[PDB]
Order: sequence, then C-alpha cells, then structure tokens
Amino acid sequence: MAPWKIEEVKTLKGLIKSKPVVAIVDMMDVPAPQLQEIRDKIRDKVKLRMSRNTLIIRALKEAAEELNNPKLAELANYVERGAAILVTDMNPFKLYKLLEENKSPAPVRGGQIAPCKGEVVSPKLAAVLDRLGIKPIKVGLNILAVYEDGIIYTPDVLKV
Amino acid sequence: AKEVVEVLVTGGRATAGPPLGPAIGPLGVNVMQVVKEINEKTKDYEGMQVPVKVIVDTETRKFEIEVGIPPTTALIKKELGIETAAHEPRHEVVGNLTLEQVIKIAKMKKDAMLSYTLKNAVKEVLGTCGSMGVTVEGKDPKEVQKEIDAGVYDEYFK
RNA sequence: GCCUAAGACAGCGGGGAGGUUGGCUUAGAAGCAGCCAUCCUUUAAAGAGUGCGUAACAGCUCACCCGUCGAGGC
Ligand SMILES: [Cl-]
Ligand SMILES: [Cl-]
Ligand SMILES: [K+]
Ligand SMILES: [K+]
Ligand SMILES: [K+]
Ligand SMILES: [Mg+2]
Ligand SMILES: [Mg+2]
Ligand SMILES: [Mg+2]
Ligand SMILES: [Mg+2]
Ligand SMILES: [Mg+2]
Repeated sequence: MAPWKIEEVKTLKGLIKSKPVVAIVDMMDVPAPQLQEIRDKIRDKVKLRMSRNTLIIRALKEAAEELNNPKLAELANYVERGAAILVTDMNPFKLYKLLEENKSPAPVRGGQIAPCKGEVVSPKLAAVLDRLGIKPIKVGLNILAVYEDGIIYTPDVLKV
Repeated sequence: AKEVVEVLVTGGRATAGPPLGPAIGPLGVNVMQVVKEINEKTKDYEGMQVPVKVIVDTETRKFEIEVGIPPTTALIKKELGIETAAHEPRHEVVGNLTLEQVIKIAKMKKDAMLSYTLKNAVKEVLGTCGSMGVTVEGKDPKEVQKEIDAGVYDEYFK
C-alpha cells in the first residue's frame, strides 16, 4: 500500500455509506472546462469524487462487506475506464436525466465508433469535422451503474 | 459553418482594422455593423481592454456580439486609478485597495471564475492583486487569503 | 534501503483546466527574449510551466491525474 491509498479508500468508503443511491459514472475523455461546468451544475444534488478504479472497487467491496449486503459488492462488476463514484439521494431515473441534461456537444474522435451509426470514423474524417467546427457526439458524465434499494440499474434499463 | 471569434478590443473605440478586420472581414459579414454593435455594448468601459466574442454563421452572414468584463488586472488598476502596476511585484507597492473593493472586483467577476463562493473568488482576485504588488489592507494579499480562511473577515460575507 | 498485483517501471491513449494574455518591459512578449512575482480556484490532477514552435498568437510537447498492459523497477 501507499500512504494516500489507505486514506483515500476510507474517503470513498465513507462516501458510499454517506447516502442511499450509489452510482458509478464515467468522466473519461471529457474536457476539463466541461467537467467544471457539470461539477458546478450538480453541486447540491450529488457528490462526485474520482479516484483509481482498483481502489474504487476496494472501497465498494469493503463498504458492502461492512454493510452486510451483497448488492453493493456488485457495483465493482461494472467499474471501467474513468470511474468515479457518485452518490446522492435522487432516484436513478432522475439521475440519468440530470446527467444527460448536462451533456454538452463535442468534436467525434479519430477511430471512434460513430454513436449516431455504428461505423468507425477515420482519423482524417474527424480531423476535417473538427476543422469545420462540427460537434455531433453528446458528452458529459456517463453512468455505468446505480444502486437503489437492493438492486442495480444499468443504462440498458434507464433510457426508455 | 459557424465561426466564433474572440478578441480584446478597447471598449467603445472598436475599429474596422486590424483586430476585428483580419478576423471578421474573411467571413463576409459587414465589418461596420459589428464595429457598431461592439461600440454600443462597450460604452461604459470606454478606453479599457475588453474581451469581445463574435459568433458568425458564414452561410447566412448572421452574427451576435457577446461582450465580457475587463481583465481583473485592469479592474484592480481602475479602482486604484493607476497607469501601470509594479515593475517588480512584491518588491514595491503600486497602491493599496481595501477589502471591500476587492469584494467589488470579486463580485463583478464570479461568473467567469470557477469558484462558486464570493469568499474564494475574492481569494482568486487577491491572488491577482498580489501579482502586481497591490496590497489588500496593508497586508500582502497572500496574508489575507489565509485570514479569510481563519474567518477573520466573516462579516462582509453572505 | 524505497516504489511495486491497493499495479511499479517502459511504451501508448485521454485529461493537462479557470482568475489570466499574472505584473513589467516590449513594435510584439499570450507557460516558453528579458526582469519580477509564482498566488487563488475547479479538482483525480493539471507549473503563473520542461522542450519544440509563432512576428505575436496557434499547434505540439513535458510535469502532473486517469486509463490500458501485467513483473519487477531501482
Ligand atoms: Cl442487477
Ligand atoms: Cl481523464
Ligand atoms: K478512474
Ligand atoms: K462561479
Ligand atoms: K501578460
Ligand atoms: Mg495529449
Ligand atoms: Mg513571453
Ligand atoms: Mg517565444
Ligand atoms: Mg491546486
Ligand atoms: Mg497547466
């Protein structure tokens, strides 16, 4: 272990027990002015801390183990990429809606799958798109899971 | 396409060349309507450096002018009534402003700032104030950043 | 002896932000001729900036954070 790692897992543990609905979100690839915007807009509605995923999964694991329920131990299944713990009391559907609302248009990346559809966007197509000032991909905080009274809510379910 | 063009003008006295011209004349919109609309919304700030954002639609030649607030450096200088700040910051004093005025500059600029409370936006300003050898209240502005932290000043705030 | 499966080290990818083009000087000096200071904020973290670059910007880098990989690096 490292110093900060024991300290910082206790910070995350403390968070998870801090509130009812416990969500993993993803802030990977998201530009830093755009995170400050969102972070400002959700200030009194959720708490959001980013931290290493290996450590996020630790926290979750010990939080559940120490709350004596499995159904938090299962958020670690869905931890990938830029994974930040986000906790709050607003129910998972309102949190899907909030976070979506605070998505902001951005230029698609080279090699990326075009989410609107399926096709890989070459480096030069995107370099051109980016040149024009075109911003077609909807970007912001991205839910991986939410926990709420004995079950997991996977965006699979949350959109429609 | 759409082109955003961000430039620093002199408030009120914007011209059709250069800063505006080499940027906006390309896009094929009347450079004079823009120089007009800039000089309208920056009547107050006469003779100071001001940010100006031009959002143009190239196809439809249509535009909008979103004017900002001066650099906080410029603001500090203006409450002081001063030409030029310290030549060698922290090794001289250009002038001293009160806390209250700092609060005015702070309150004036909170939206451009990423600190959400007028305390810490004053702290930001202070940080500028210290960059040019201005003193906030006899003190190094640094000194009072921590005094704000200790709550020494929780009378002005809220 | 100190970093390392709570992921090192090495490569690569994403973040690298705001006040702000800090003050000064300067025709221009925007992290990056030069002098001075070198704070505050949002933060996972991001220097009033390591090296390119520009006339000045831009763009690229680098620190630093996340992410990949999985075993030693010193
Ligand atoms: Cl489930
Ligand atoms: Cl990131
Ligand atoms: K992460
Ligand atoms: K603000
Ligand atoms: K400057
Ligand atoms: Mg990069
Ligand atoms: Mg310079
Ligand atoms: Mg240079
Ligand atoms: Mg900091
Ligand atoms: Mg930086």
